Amino acid sequence: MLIVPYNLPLPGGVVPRMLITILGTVKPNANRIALDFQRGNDVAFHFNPRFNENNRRVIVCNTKLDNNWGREERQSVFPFESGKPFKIQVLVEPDHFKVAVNDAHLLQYNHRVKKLNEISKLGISGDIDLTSASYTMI
Ligand SMILES: CO[C@@H]1O[C@H](CO)[C@H](O)[C@H](OC(=O)c2ccc(C)cc2)[C@@H]1OC(=O)c1ccc(Cl)cc1[N+](=O)[O-]
Ligand SMILES: [Cl-]
Ligand SMILES: [Cl-]
Repeated sequence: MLIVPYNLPLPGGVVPRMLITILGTVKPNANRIALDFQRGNDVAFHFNPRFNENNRRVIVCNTKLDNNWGREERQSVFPFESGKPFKIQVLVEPDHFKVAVNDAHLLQYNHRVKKLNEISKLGISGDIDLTSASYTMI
């Protein structure tokens, strides 16, 4: 397993047609997972499965600019399960990030950070055993 939290450099930032694939297994009794696509200290796209927010499972998505979180976008479809292997695929499209989990479309997140080629790192954190993290151009 890779060491979490894990930084995946994205050389030259992201660009449409770039596919990021994360393979891992959720720990037992998980509380949270996070993917943070970063532009220096800013978070262009925060993808945050929460296993217990007032006894509900929810994925929260947001952007952090100058240390300030913005308006959350929330998804009640929740494909993750404590103890089970998952695949997250993040495809950069021209107007949004498109996210699929276990080969099923989950959500899309409109680009708030516009300088895509400056989103140069992906942080992977939370209650997972991380198997692999990679990218390819499709
Ligand atoms: C309002 O709360 C914030 O919302 C943001 C999204 O809008 C982030 O998700 C923040 O989290 C972190 O930036 C962050 C959190 C932990 C670390 C180890 C590093 C960074 C934080 O979320 C929680 O604290 C939170 C609030 C309620 C619940 Cl139930 C779960 C979470 N959470 O997953 O941390
Ligand atoms: Cl590692
Ligand atoms: Cl920008």
